[PDB]
Amino acid sequence: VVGGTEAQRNSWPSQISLQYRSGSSWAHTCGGTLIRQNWVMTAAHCVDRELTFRVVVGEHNLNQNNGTEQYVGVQKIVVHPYWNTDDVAAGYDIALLRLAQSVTLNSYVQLGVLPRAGTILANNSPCYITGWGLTRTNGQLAQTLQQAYLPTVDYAICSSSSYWGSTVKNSMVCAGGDGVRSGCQGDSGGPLHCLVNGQYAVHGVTSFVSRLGCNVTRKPTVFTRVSAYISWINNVIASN
Ligand SMILES: *[C@](=O)([C]([N]C(=O)[C]N1C(=O)C([N]S(=O)(=O)[N][C])=[C][C]=C1C1=[C][C]=[C][C]=[C]1)[C]([C])[C])C(F)(F)F
Ligand code: NA
Repeated sequence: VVGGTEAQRNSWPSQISLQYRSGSSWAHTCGGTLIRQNWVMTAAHCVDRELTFRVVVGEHNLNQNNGTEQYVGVQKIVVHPYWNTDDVAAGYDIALLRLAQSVTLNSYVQLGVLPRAGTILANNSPCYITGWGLTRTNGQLAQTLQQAYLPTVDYAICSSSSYWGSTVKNSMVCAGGDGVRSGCQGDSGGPLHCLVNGQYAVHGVTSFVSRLGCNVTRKPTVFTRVSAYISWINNVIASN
């Protein structure tokens, strides 16, 4: 997250750290959202390789041991059937990971609330992006969970010529674009928390930014629109 601030230790309990094993060590690669005690929602482009993964819940400081962490292995990975490995622009950037063991809920680990199917937010809706991604374009990962205020840019403006054009589809949510705050490498798959009816609901799965820079003006961070995938999510979960 570029231009963010460290989140409070129990502010976003549904945020998870998706890590892959390199050699003997583990390394954070993407974010994700706990949606069931044994299911995590993330971006398809995070779990596209045949890597060995683990999910860390109740995590705050990537390096230090906070004492609230639960590490569980990934048992099953279900990427959306229409996801094309190359294509972040084509859409369908969503995946569900079945955990090897159910996690224990407490104040540091909670389930994320999903929007009702089809829900579209009005322009400039208040949302926050969270993650341990790069704090600067070509910089390094954040040690502690970062958060940034990233209000929505409705599709009409986002899909215009001076923003993203046809790259952004109706099944995506745009947020930010002020040139100061944005998602960045390592934030992928994480949540876009939006305040709706007094409740923070997970409206997006962090997908992409401009390869020219993370915090590029008129290039808001783009997320997979969760509300467009409610039926798919429930079908997957009901089936396995
Ligand atoms: C994730 O943290 C980051 N996501 C990506 O880098 C996804 N991404 C892109 O943002 C682009 N941008 S583009 O070239 O401007 N296309 C519109 C291209 C490719 C990818 C991509 C695809 C497949 C695998 C990895 C990256 C954050 C910036 C959200 C991360 F690093 F992917 F995990
Ligand atoms: Na930690």
